Amino acid sequence: NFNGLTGTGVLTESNKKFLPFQQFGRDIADTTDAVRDPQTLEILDITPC
Amino acid sequence: IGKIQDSLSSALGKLQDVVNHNAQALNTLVKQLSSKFGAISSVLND
Amino acid sequence: KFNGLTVLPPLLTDEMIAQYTSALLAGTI
Ligand SMILES: *[C@@H]1O[C@H](CO)[C@@H](O[C@@H]2O[C@H](CO)[C@@H](O)[C@H](O)[C@H]2NC(C)=O)[C@H](O)[C@H]1NC(C)=O
Repeated sequence: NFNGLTGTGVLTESNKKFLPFQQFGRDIADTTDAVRDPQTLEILDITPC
Repeated sequence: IGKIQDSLSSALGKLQDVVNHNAQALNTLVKQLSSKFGAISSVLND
Repeated sequence: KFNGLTVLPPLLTDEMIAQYTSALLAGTI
């Protein structure tokens, strides 16, 4: 759970670059696939188990 | 035979349509997971 | 990729299909 974003999956270092106001990203078909850690400000991918 | 390459490079619509049509149906299936269908919400955590 | 949706690979690889077509081509010529 990332400040409201509830989900399940494996967290890994990403290679995306958000804009300096965006918290999380979605893929095509509108499903969350990356988030930013509120504390460390790093982008992490979310892959299904 | 040397002209075939021009006719194809400038054609594979029958193969592209079947791949694209199936992908559009699969994406349409996923887009149904964000509808209420006559409920208070679409999210089980609510 | 997602929730409960998967894609199964074909039994025949693209290399195996090329082998079938080269055998037909070598036979007829
Ligand atoms: C939230 O608080 C933590 C500390 O609890 C902050 O962590 C600091 O981060 C900076 C780099 O941005 C480091 O140089 C400090 O050493 C960190 N402090 C500690 C105690 O580890 C964090 O930056 C804060 N987040 C925000 C957005 O302000």
